[PDB]
Amino acid sequence: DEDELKQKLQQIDKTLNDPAQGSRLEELWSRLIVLRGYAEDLKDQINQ
Amino acid sequence: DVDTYLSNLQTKTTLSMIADGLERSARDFDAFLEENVTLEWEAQRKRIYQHFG
Amino acid sequence: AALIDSAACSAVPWLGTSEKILSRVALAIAQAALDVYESTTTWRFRSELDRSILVRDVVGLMHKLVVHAHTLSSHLTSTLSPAAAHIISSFLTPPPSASSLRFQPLLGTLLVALITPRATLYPGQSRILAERVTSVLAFCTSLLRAADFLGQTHIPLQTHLFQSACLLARLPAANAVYRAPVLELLRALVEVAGRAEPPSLLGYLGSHAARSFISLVEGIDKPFGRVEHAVVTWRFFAAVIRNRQQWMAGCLLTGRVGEGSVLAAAMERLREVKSLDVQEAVAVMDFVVSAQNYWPWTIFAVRKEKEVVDALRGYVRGLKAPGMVMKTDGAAAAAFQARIAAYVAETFAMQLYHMRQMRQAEKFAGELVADLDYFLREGVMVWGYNASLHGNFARNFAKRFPGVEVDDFKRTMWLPRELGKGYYYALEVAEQMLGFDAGWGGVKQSGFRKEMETANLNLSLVEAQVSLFHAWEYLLLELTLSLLPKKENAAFARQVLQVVEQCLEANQRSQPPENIFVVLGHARAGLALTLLQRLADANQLPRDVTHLLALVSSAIHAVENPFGANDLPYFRTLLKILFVVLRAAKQGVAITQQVLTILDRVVARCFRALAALVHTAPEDLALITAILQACLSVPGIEQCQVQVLNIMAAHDVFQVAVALFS
Amino acid sequence: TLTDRTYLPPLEDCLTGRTVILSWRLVASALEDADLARLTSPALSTFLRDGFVHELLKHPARVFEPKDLKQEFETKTSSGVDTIKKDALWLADAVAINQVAALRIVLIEYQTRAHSHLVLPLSTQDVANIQEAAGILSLLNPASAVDAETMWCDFETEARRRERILATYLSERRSFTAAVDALVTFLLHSAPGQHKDLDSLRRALLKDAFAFDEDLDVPDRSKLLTMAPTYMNLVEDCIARAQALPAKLGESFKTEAFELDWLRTAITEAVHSLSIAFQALDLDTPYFAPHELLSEWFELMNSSLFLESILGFEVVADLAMPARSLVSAICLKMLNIDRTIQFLHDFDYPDGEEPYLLSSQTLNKIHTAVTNAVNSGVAASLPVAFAWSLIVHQMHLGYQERASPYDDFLREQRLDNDIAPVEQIAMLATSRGQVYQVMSEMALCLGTTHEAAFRPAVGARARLVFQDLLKRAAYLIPYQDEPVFSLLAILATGRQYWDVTDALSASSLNQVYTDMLDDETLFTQFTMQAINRFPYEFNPFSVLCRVLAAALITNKDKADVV
Amino acid sequence: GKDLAKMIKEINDMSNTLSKGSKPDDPLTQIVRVLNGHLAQLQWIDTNAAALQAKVAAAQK
Repeated sequence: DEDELKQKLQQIDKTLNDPAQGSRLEELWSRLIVLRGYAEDLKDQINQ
Repeated sequence: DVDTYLSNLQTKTTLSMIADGLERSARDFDAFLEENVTLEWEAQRKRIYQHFG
Repeated sequence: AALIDSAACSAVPWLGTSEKILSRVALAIAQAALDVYESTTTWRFRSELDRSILVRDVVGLMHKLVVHAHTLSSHLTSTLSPAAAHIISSFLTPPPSASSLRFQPLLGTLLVALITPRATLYPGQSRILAERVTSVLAFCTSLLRAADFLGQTHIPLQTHLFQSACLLARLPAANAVYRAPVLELLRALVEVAGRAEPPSLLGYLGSHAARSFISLVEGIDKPFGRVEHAVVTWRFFAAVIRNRQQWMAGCLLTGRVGEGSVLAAAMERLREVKSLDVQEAVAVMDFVVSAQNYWPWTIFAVRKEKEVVDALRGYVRGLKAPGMVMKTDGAAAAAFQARIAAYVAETFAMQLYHMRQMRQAEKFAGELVADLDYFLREGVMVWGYNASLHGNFARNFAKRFPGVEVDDFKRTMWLPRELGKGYYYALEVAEQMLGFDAGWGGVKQSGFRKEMETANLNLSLVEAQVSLFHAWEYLLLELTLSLLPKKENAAFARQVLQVVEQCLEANQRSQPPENIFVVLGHARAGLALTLLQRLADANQLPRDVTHLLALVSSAIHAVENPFGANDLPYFRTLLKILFVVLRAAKQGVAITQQVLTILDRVVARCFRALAALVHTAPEDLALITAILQACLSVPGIEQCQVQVLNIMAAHDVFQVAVALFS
Repeated sequence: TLTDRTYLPPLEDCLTGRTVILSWRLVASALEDADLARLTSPALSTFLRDGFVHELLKHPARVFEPKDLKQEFETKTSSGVDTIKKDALWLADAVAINQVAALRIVLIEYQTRAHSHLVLPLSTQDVANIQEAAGILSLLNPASAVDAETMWCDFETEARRRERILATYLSERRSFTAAVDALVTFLLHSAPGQHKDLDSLRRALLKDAFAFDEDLDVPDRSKLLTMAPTYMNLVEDCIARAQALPAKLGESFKTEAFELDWLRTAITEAVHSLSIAFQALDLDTPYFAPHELLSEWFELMNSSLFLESILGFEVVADLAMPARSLVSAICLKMLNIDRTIQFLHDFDYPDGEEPYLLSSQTLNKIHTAVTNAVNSGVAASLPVAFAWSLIVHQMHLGYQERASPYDDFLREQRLDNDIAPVEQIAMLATSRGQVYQVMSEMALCLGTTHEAAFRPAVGARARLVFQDLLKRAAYLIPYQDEPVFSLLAILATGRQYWDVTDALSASSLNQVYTDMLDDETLFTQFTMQAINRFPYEFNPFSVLCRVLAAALITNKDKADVV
Repeated sequence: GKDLAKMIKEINDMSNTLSKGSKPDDPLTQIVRVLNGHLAQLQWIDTNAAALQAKVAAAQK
């Protein structure tokens, strides 16, 4: 039954260890920081 | 201060938010013209009120 | 390759040829080169140097073919157009069965380069491998730019270019020479990933490998400190930050605030701009703006925590920045200084917007307004176009080259235009295209080369002036709201009035071309419109319309009267400008003779034109009505009513008014 | 007043990164590529213009001679420093280098950890991506590939860190040798028409280090001619380390890979020393070198078997072939067959320097060394042996006409009555054209084409000894196809058609070519005969015209010869 | 999960601070939050109820 275990493990491990899936988060973070800076600037501007 | 700034921040280019100043100006100009023409109608009526006596 | 290079010179020895013959030969050559490139992945050479030289040669040929097609958009690049087109269709959208046969050669080359051992001997093989790698990188960049152009939404080559960057991240470790080309390629891949979230690059690179690459590239050519590799790494950083990359951007900005991050060194370079090369300063400021607009919360925070070193240097740069720098020592540095000032103004405006959002922009704005001298000197005024020398050069080139025109050397927007001597005219190609006959070289470094360089420098200066225009427009727009209280009113009103006068004068003086730059019509009118709007809201005008309205009247007279033409925004903004001007005049005699021109020739003509066209219109008619209402309120009219009765009755406007009312 | 400030900046800069020390790798790269910007950079300019770096490059032995600099090491390491100091002390205890050099190497390795990590085998995900790209091309190693986690956890270990430190030490040694070699090359054979900044930097470096001023009618070559023994003595320590690894080094690190890396590094250092010596020698071509140095050099070569003991392995052939070629080149250079024959036939004193011809002990040493080399059965000694045989063949006749110091040699080893040994050696060398084939191979490895092992100028100046040997040997052995093909492979080197450019270079580089039209021996024997044997013997005349037209493009004085 | 949580927190911070940042102790963000809670709970109710409704169709054999 070990084969099935390592099969599942390999499947999920393969699903996790992907360039795109891992990259999406990193891209998202910066993609958030953009809005962070933009919002903070636009906020400071309309901070009256 | 920085905590709230990061909490209320949006992921978007900053040069686009400042641009909204143009839209806001285009939307304020209308009301400003309406105030011009109302203070003008007012002035006219006033001068007529000073013409009749 | 030599045949293609010779055909590239289509501006000329050639007895017995024709366009069709050269085109067919070039197409056959391209087909043969592509077949060789697809078949090289199966031969077995006695050594690797032979295959390396072959790959280098074919890649250089393909690169020279690709660049020559998009470098220009005139007929000069038509001889090799079927060939370049073929190579692009075969390297951008190949069939799914033979898609990997065209990509495996590049992968094998990258593998052989990333696992070649370092050796102090055999410099020939080393230089050959270096040139091969640089040619492959340039070819990848050219393919990426070609895909970005022509509107390609699905690029199947990007999937392979990601896994090639997976290797190019480690390739520089074997040779420092690859640091600039590799980065360039990456920049072009990122650009293609922008105008097309994209495939996560961290998934292909890896945490450890990505951190190592970042720690290797963060120092911009520290041991030597060159300008070329510096501008290259700053454009690379700006492109990586501008795109949706977020993990890499965070690791490059934070450094894992910033203590060893790129910004820690960018501040060290910004604090010495007074002596640093202006060429690199432009790229540093571009990187700063790219990190601010997308990641403001970090860059602005670090700059405020260290503003004592940046604000002082900015003020120093602003105070000692003359406006007319052409006359003094230096001709090409004018555009660089203008671009640096434009970027500095943009950064100041962005940080002021952020502070206003944080309600901490009062003191900073009050201290910065005293540094706008360079702006008052060389800001909204774009009259430094010097159309005289441009027209003279155009005539001299059309007289000596009847077939080839000056506009034929316009770039196709294939590569980001440099703010140098090649902004509009392609000098890198012209040097080898027009240097065959006497006249290009010239005695004492004269001729057409120097004039073309001066024209390109003037165009770059105009572009920098437009950038500074936009930056100062945003800055002043936000300052008008910031400086609402009753203080520093004198200098503020003086600056605003000077800006308005400069804009109105430039609107009359010689205009720039519409094919090179963007049409200025309606671009600089709303600026003065909102300025006068806010100044009227504050009611701090010196009622000096006696001279300010003359320029507006001249513009309205010499605008060709496009009341209902395509130039409707321009007409509307001019009408709003004259409305606010005559309203300011009303708040204030020698004014009636100067304002009766609009009541006699402007309002009546526009009203008649609108009534005739209406047989869009509603808003224009309402604006004209408001203009007339606000113009009839000037005190100088309550006595000249006699004089104006005849001009108002001559056009019989009441008849058409009652007709439209029916 | 020569400190190591610019050479070894404070540790605080190296750690914080405010100033990356200019390691020898970057200097070697900049000198090899001849980049204008890097060579004219402020950092490298100040580094090279310093007198400390000049004294160090003029005395490389002192850079690694065992000394006691404990005080300097403690003062530098005081005012992650604990690990750096520990690694520096461990390296100084293992290798005989000083503590300052060990600390500098450790700091350079610390600054270059990114490269050392990126040059490691890729992870499993990378291999998977490569396989997906591939759909020949099997240059991977998936059987040993591991994930990134286990690759990084093993990178931060102690054994791996020490191995990387030793590898970086060897790489920095090779980089220093290559950098000093390229610097001497650029300073002695500087090309014309270069940027003003390069010329100014060259003049400054010369006037500061060797007082070699071009505006002086007679520059001071003393400090430049004293660079031959400085490296001929260091070659001793190089071969000693090649034949025996450090004893204080731990046994766990002495693995097959480490032994191979050490051998390759020693071979590269020896080759660079030999090249620097050859350059310093050809700087003064007509005059002779001090016999006191050639004596010791020939004794060294006799003892070491022309480095055949360290090069005998089959895994260093790529580095042995060029090493043997450079050894033969420097031997023929210090031999000066041309000037030697001129002195033996003219009997006039050169006055530049005393030659070994006046010392019978040096002659005996050279003869016994050549005899041992020929008896050992080595090919590298073929051209040197042949040359020496020719010299003895001219000394015999010189004695027959006089039937003075050389007579002592001629009568010491029983070489007066019989001439059997040298004649048999020459016969064996000329049999099957083995000497000509090995000379052609050396020229290929010491040429200008992309197949050459050294820079174009290096090979251009190295072919001079072989050309002179063929010049003096041409009138002895008759005209024949083998010597002609040998000279063709030498002068042409087998380059391609697109290897011809109009790039103007120094006259020195063109010397090896113009000599064909300058000396009458190489003019009336090869060029005239090659022209006469046409189109019958087409290849010689054709290749000669090709090389002449490729080399005399800028030479307006000999542009219409072809 | 932890990093994702951090992200979400930061997004909330930026949105909340952007929409309002001169009175973080106010009753608006209060109503917003509580009202979001109610939305989520209502969604849960709806979905689960729908699931149970679906589960009954099985007994309709």
